[PDB]
Amino acid sequence: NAADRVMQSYGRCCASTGFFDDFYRHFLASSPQIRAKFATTDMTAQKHLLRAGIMNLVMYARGMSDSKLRALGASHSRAALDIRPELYDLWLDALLMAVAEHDRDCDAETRDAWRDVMGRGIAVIKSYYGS
Ligand code: HEM
Repeated sequence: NAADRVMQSYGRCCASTGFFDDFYRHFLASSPQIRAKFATTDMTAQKHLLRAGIMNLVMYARGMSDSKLRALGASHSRAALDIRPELYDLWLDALLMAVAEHDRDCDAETRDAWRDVMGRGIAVIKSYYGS
């Protein structure tokens, strides 16, 4: 199951120091738009939020209610944080790089499972941007 593959990988990632540090380093480096959005964010706190957020995307992919993803859609929409849909591709690229760096068993199957599993929830979030 793709969600199972992602859960196994994410366990190894969270067990590896520097995973979330590296994610944000890659994500911030990817565009000045990302740096501008996070310029007055407590990045230590944000890493905890992201850890839980990725868990929410996995729970959705395992069959939980779209309620939490709808809420993320609202919070990241144009009317709130205002996160343009194009920025999620940069988020996913940064995640995949961090996974490759921190999951010792990462292979093509792992990477495709991450893209598939995260992509489902990302689609929901993006769909609310202009709502
Ligand atoms: C699927 C991908 C994403 C997940 C799982 C995620 C998760 C979260 C969570 C849980 C929060 C805190 C609660 C909330 O507002 O919902 C948050 C806040 C925030 N997110 Fe995201 N997010 C994602 C994508 C993005 C992207 C692509 C950006 C682009 C820059 C972004 C920018 C922000 C900003 C600027 C905040 C507020 C930071 C602050 O000022 O303290 N997020 N995100």
